Amino acid sequence: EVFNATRFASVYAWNRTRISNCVADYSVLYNFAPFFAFKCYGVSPTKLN
Amino acid sequence: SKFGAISSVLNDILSRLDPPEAEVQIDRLITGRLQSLQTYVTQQLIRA
Ligand SMILES: *[C@@H]1O[C@H](CO)[C@@H](O[C@@H]2O[C@H](CO)[C@@H](O)[C@H](O)[C@@H]2O)[C@H](O)[C@H]1NC(C)=O
Ligand SMILES: *[C@@H]1O[C@H](CO)[C@@H](O)[C@H](O)[C@H]1NC(C)=O
Repeated sequence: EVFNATRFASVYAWNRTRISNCVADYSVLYNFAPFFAFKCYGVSPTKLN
Repeated sequence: SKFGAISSVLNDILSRLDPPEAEVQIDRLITGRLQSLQTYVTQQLIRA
């Protein structure tokens, strides 16, 4: 749901969200992403699951 | 003691970052722990 919202808010009012009580599978993130920038700092993007 | 790194737990830093980026963190941990061990050994030698 977070990825195919049709009205991503502008930067000046950066809309927040909360992700809790769920199983984070980032394969869906990979699927819904012609990735251009996936620079991960505090964690390795390969090892997320 | 984190010793100037992200985490103070070897198991979790290993399980969080990939080798070619976590090598810096583990090297920092190694330096700190080796320095502490050297201090301990020197103090033990003096007391002995
Ligand atoms: C930021 O983006 C969120 C993700 O879409 C919005 O949450 C949704 O809000 C709608 C309407 O309230 C709910 O029906 C839906 O279940 C989801 O919670 C959120 O509203 C949005 N922020 C603002 C201020 O609108
Ligand atoms: C949103 O959901 C539709 C449903 O099929 C999907 O085709 C689309 O790729 C999704 N978009 C994103 C950005 O996840």
